[PDB]
Amino acid sequence: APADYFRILVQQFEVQLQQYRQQIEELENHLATQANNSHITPQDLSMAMQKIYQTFVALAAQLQSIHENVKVLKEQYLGYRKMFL
Amino acid sequence: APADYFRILVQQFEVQLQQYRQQIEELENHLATQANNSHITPQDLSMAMQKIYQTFVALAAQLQSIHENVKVLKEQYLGYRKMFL
Amino acid sequence: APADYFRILVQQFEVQLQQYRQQIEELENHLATQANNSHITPQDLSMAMQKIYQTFVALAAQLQSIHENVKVLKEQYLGYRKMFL
Amino acid sequence: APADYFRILVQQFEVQLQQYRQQIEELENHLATQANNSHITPQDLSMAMQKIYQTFVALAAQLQSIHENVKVLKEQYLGYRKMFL
Repeated sequence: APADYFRILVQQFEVQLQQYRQQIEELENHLATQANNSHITPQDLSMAMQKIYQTFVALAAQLQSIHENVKVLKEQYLGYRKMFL
Repeated sequence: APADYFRILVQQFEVQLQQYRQQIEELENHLATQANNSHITPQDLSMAMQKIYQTFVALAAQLQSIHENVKVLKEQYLGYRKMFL
Repeated sequence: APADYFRILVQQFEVQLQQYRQQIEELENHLATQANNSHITPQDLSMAMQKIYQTFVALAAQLQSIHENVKVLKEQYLGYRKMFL
Repeated sequence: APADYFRILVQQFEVQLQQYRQQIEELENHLATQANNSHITPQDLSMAMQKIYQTFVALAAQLQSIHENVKVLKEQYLGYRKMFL
């Protein structure tokens, strides 16, 4: 600590960004499937866009949590700097 | 004529989702290198999160445009469907 | 029927290429964490390289499998064209 | 230090693996493109496979170059080991 703490926060950011990326990839491939199995439809397009917004809301929650943690770290360092002047 | 338009709307959605995934892939690959040579800093994490939000706001604009186009196609679809029924 | 057979061969190719990507991407994600928070013995670099080669040999077996099927399809196409001329 | 050199070797591996993934992804999107346009053809499948083999041979060359460097590093450590006995 505290570099260990931040190292965990960074590991979390990366891993979350990967999961998200692969959720998007799953969509791209789901469409690539129903592009040569049966031309894509409006219904498909709408549920897809819907899955995009949804999965991003999830990602954003994750990023917000990470943001809170780093903000705490910043406030701690701050206090130290306020004492030292 | 309709199927063609929507075919182009589908092509747009896919290629937009591709570009998006590429930008995110760049971010990740940038953190995987800027963490190997030296150590990622809270500044990097912050700017990365920021670029994610910006990148999604862009993608979202693209998606809304596509959504308007399909909505129009739906308006016409109902234009006929209402007369014949 | 010929178009259908080939259609299946085509989505088999794409999907095999997808899974191949996932295997790689995964290998990279394992390095973007186990090497950015800690160090990594060269023999782990060797293990990764070895997983690359093995994963490719698998992919190549898949590709040759589908290649045989298109080759047969070509032989049939050829038989028809030859009788006709 | 030998850690700096090997650190560069690791950065090379990762970056070459990302590049590789990008070439495969590009080719993988190219098929998604020429699927919604017309229909993927045996010509396409053939050239695509050829692209896979060709791109992997390049990747393997890169990996071989890396392997020789780590090999040298190992022989060096070895020379030290034989002295210490």
